Amino acid sequence: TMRITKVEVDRKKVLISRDKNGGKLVYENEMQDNTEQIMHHKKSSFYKSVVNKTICRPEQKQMKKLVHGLLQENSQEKIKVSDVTKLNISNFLNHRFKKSLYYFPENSPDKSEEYRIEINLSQLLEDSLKKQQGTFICWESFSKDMELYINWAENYISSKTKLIKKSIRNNRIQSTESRSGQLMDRYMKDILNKNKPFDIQSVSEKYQLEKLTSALKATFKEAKKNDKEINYKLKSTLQNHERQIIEELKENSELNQFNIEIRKHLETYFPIKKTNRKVGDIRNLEIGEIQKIVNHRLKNKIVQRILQEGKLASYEIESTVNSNSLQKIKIEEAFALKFINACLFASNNLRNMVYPVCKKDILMIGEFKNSFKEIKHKKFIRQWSQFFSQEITVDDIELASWGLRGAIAPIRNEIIHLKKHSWKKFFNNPTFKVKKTSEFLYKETLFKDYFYSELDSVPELIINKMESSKILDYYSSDQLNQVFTIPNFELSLLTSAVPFAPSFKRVYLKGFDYQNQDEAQPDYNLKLNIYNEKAFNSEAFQAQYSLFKMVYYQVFLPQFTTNNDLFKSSVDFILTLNKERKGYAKAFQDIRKMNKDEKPSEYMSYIQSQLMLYQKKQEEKEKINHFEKFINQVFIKGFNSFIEKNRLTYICHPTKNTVPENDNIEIPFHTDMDDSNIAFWLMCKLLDAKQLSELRNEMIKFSCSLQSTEEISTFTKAREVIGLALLNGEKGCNDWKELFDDKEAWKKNMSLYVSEELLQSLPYTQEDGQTPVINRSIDLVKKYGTETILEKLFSSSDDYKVSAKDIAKLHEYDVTEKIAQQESLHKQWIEKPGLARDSAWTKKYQNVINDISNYQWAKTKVELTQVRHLHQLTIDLLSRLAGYMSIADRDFQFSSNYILERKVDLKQLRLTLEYLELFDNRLKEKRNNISHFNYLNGQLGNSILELFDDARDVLSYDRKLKNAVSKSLKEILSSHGMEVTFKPLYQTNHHLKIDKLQPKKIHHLGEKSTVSSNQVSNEYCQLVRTLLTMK
Amino acid sequence: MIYYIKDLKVKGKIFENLMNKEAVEGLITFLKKAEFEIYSRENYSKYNKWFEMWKSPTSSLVFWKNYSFRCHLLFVIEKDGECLGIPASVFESVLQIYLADPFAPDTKELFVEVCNLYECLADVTVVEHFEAEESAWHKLTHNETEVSKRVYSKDDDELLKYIPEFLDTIATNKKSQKYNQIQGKIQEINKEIATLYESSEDYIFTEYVSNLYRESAKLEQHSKQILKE
RNA sequence: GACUACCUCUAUAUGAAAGAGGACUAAAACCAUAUUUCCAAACUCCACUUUG
Repeated sequence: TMRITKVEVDRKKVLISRDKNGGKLVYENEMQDNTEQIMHHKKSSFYKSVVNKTICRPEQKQMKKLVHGLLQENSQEKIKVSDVTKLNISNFLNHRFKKSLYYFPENSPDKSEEYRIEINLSQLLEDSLKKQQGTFICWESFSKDMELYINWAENYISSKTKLIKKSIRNNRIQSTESRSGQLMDRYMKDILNKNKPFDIQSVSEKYQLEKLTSALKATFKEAKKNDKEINYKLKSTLQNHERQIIEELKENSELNQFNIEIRKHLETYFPIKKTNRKVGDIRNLEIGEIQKIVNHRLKNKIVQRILQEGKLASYEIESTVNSNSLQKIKIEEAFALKFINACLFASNNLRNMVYPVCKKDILMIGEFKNSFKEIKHKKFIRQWSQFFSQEITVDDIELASWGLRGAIAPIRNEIIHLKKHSWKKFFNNPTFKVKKTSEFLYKETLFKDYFYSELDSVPELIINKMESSKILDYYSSDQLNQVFTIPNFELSLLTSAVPFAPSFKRVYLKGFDYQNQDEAQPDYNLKLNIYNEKAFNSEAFQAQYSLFKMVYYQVFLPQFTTNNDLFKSSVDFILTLNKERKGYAKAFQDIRKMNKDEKPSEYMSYIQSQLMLYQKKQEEKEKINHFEKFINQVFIKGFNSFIEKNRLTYICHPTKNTVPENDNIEIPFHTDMDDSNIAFWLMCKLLDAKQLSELRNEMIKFSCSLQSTEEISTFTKAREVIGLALLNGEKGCNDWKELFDDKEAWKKNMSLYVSEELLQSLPYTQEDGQTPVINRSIDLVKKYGTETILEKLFSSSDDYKVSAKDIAKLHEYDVTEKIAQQESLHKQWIEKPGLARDSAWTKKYQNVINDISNYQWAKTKVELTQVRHLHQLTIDLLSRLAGYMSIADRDFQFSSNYILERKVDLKQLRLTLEYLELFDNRLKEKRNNISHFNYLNGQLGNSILELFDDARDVLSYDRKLKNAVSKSLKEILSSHGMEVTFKPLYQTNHHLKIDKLQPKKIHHLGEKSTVSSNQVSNEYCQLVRTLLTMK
Repeated sequence: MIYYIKDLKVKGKIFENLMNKEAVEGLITFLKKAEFEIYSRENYSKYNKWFEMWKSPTSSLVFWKNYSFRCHLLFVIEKDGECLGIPASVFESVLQIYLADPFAPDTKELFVEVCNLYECLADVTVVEHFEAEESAWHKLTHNETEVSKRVYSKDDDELLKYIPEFLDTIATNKKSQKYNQIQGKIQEINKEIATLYESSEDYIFTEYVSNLYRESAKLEQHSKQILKE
């Protein structure tokens, strides 16, 4: 009934297999029509649905088993004849019942007085129990008088199971045989021929919509109206109107389609199946506006019709489009979209090196020459030392800037074109052209020495990374040789060859949750021993958390993800730990066990596919994602078995030493990367660490869906180039005078953020005198864009900068003690939960929790960390904006090339596009400065919130993409710990304007509590809303 | 009790910050002075009868949390028998009870959020455990105190007849003997702790104060047992 | 319902098309972050939100 699909039927799952010739219900890996016998076994749940469909909502438990045994034979048991008689039957019956129900049989032809059947269930049930004279009702006798009801339910099941079965078989792809499919096809051909498909004013006169929408208002404005009921009787009035116009709903097919759109508008704004939550507006259902909207959401189905088979013409599968290959197009466009948005951010950095004022495509060949002409030469050398660790000369800046744009352009031009890709010959790029044309190789170019000074420094980046986290200080030199000298494991730049592999902080934090447990119930013991501490404000813990982080990423993940035996032995532990205890409620019940000679990438490709097929069903009902905690426990148990089978279990005991060990840590390392990866590396050096990590995650999802045995070797070679660029990441300069030319140019710049006599202090000078120290978030902003934007932000008010009370706030208390107390008090609350109801105790706890939050906003403000938070927040808004404008870029090639399939030919292409009111030159202007990151280059023009208003004038093309733009702004800001509210759109002339911005709350100490804290601060929220609204 | 209800818009007036004993009791007295008329023809003699025992001072309200699939059942027990009950959706529709902000990120629906209001209105709540399809126990409780019992063989009809017997035993224990003596010891301990804090605000951190809380908790636990007796 | 989606099929036009479907289409979720929120376990089928 509810779920035809995604349901076990013969201990086998059910899928639907769509085809251009029809629909098909199929099991899991089969291809047969099983739509007859799946639908026949799905019939003991139609009986269970009808019993709910005849009973009232405060369900009397014994009227619910009379009915269920009158239909099913096995379901029927025994009940006292007197007990049903004592109760009043009318009160427990459904609303359709309690009066006379009339129905016609399915088989009966036409409607006649004789054919209609009358049933008074309350009267009928009363007379049958009157004839029942026994301690318990006798099934043959009672059922026989119930025959007029049993014939109703059989008819109800057989007719509803026949409409569902017809709905599945007709659900074909790009249909032209259905009503509403032929109609859409008819309107689509009256637009390519530039005509008018429909007239709203003439179809609204046949519909008599003046007779509606005044009876809709006469119900809404009716006296004694109830907001709990008004949507249900606005439904009845609409249905009553159709009943009167029914003679030409069956014979017009556009007066029928006009009815479905006004049926659908009525339950988005006056909903009936949606948890009401709000009163509808009488603005919503008035003549003139209700036919403004129907014109707008019937043109939307024509535009979704055009691009859905412009997609079927780009990929040459317009006759053999299967359910599987639409699912295959969905994967390869997830990787192509992800790979475009990293070529646009690297094109942004190549903009800033060469000419920061250009607002066009610099990766165009000719327009790069006009951008190369105007280069501030002193800035390019200082910028080159940040992206690359090497120093460039004056004579080499003619040829290194053509070597960079020749690394983005041949890759970015192949990906954008919506056609068949060859992923070999996508990552070679031997040459690059230099016009003034002379094609230079990359092998004989200056860039080659940026590899063997780079691939050969991998064993010292590991050693110098360890010193930064103080791993060497808390561990002896003989205790790090046995973590790189293990057989087979050998410090790979690869991270994981399996999709949906967790991160380390998800593994370490949740692995702490399974080891340290209350030990008072039927324990779910995973036999864990290393997830020991969580004290992030210590430094002995911060050494072991960082040593566990790189044992796991650089050694454990590459081996564990490719050993069939290692992965299976951890999957087989988690399955037999779950389904070996008493009861039926067991979560990992319906997921299969890993086969032998099965690669771990083929098992987790199954776990990926089950996680995404069951996402709609897990959100209908409030169900947790049991696949997410399955992937946890396999990797939590997997990293514990690694660290104990090998003797590396001392990592749990740091034990800071005093004796200085001047010993060497030799690690082995080998890599077979030849000098053909020397153009994809140049793109990865222009990306930020967050961008590199998330493109590597999408590259492994796509690589675990390809079939050829090479061209996966292409991806796992490009995936190692990513990991060689994450090793460098955030080096930065160490000499002071290589980022500033004077002591006064430093002091001029750093006084945009503290602006006082506080620069001659201990956090801002080195240790003594007047030698400056450099801030790691003040050149992180100079490296990327955002440097002329964050200067505009902090120059607005003088309270944003560091003042004299902020440093004086860092000497008020000890701070470490506050955290020590906040921990002791919290621990106590677990053993004595009645401390929450002790006002004096909760008043103290809250005070101690405030002293932490005020100190840490003071700690971050003093070190200018909050400048890095603003830069990260700014990047995630402009790139999500750029991800929408490349979806509109795809739709332009799916609608334009369909017109060309039907300036000689370019004249007839664009003149169609202004008749549909598609992509303009005013929208291609708005689609360019979003996708080319032109907010960053200083001069504002429009704010950030006026770019999200530009994004939904470009994407008003369809409402699926138009409605989701503003839902994504609220989710990006909620990730950074804030809220946003947005004053209504009909009052602010359809613009986004901030109603309220507040820090997210954390809600300590229980569930019905008032002790809470802000996730950021009130001073940061003020800083954030002046970045959004800033021209 | 725990006084914690979400902002509620009732019959055009918004009640906010309902996290104290004074703002909850200002909302309950608004609900009984709130006028109404009931519209139904089948249930005129039933629903208007339910809002009369409840309005009367000598009446006990029973919540019975998740009675059916999506249905709560408010029961009013009169002083001499007479247990009637309506669905809680009828109660919300007659008194026009909503949420003030239904779209805040820290809220759920009215089927989840109204349980905080109903555990401040009622005296007894009932929550069936349904151990593997069939029932197991009923788990009675008091809302002023937190004395929780666990009916084992009682049916829905049988259970209502037991709630007046459940209320009588708890009230008699509180009135005299052990409750009077046990309550006094807890009050003396609280005063000592309160005074201890006053000398120094840092007394809570000290182990001696922490040890004192353990004694108070033990006394409270012992006190509930006297009520169950 | 911009937030608080969208599309496809379905006609005894009503106990209702108030039905099913969607990795098929989007958004999320997943991913190398700077720290306070105790935690673990919790199979499947079926109702459908109304003073009627």
